[PDB]
Amino acid sequence: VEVLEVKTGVDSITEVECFLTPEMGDPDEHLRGFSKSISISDTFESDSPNRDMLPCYSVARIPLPNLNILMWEAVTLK
Amino acid sequence: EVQLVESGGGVVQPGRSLRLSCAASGFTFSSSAMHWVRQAPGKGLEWVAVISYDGNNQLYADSVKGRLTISRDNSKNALYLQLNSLRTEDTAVYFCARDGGGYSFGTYFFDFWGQGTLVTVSSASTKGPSVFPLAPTAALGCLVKDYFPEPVTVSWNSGALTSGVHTFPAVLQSSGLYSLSSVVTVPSSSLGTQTYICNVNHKPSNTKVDKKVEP
Repeated sequence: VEVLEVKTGVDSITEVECFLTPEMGDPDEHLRGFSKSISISDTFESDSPNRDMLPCYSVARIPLPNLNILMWEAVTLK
Repeated sequence: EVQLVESGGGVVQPGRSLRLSCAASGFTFSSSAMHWVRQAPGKGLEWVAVISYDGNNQLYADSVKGRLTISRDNSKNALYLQLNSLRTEDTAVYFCARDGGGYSFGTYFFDFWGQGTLVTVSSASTKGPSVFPLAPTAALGCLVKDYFPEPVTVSWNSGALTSGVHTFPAVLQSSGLYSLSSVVTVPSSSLGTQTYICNVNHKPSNTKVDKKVEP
């Protein structure tokens, strides 16, 4: 898929702002942002972490204005 | 009033399964982590398992892991314990307990309990007792021996002799059958004039036996 010119104008620019909250375990309804206390398995074989002790990746999929050949290109991040 | 009501204890053969239940009222069940704690007869308390407010996270004592499964249904305000591959030593009063707040930190204490439900793990089959006389203040009695399961009741003279009676709590034998003693202290005078019969009742074997005690 070959890449051609950047549309110019004042209708050619868009900005996306948001927060991604962390997903650490939330082991109870007062501990958003914390995990369950670490428990260590006595062996490798018996290693069995519960979900509320396992931090996970945060992800957000943000809809942008519709374009129909034209795609939104991400340029700068803060 | 916070209340927890247990259900489902009984006798079970070793290797077989059993499922205890606990019904909660008077708090937001879905906001508390929940535990089971057990206590073998005449022994101390041992923590068994904990489950998260959500139902999604369980932890277990080393002593029970792989053979017990704690679970919950928040819609029914119900806590459950599933006993599998059971052992004679798993015999005990099992209590459901609300976690005191410190689930998240690994700091378990128990601010509300239930009655406890007895789980008795025995291979021995239901059996009525043999009653033998303990013949002679002097002292008379009956030996209620080789019965299963608990309990028996013991009266004297069909409820008429009450004073001075001591029915001892049972004992488990090598055999896996219980043996019990009931005695009464009596004036030595009366040992000729007066008859002593112990009424021994074992509803599990569908038994009533009357036995006369005399010198």
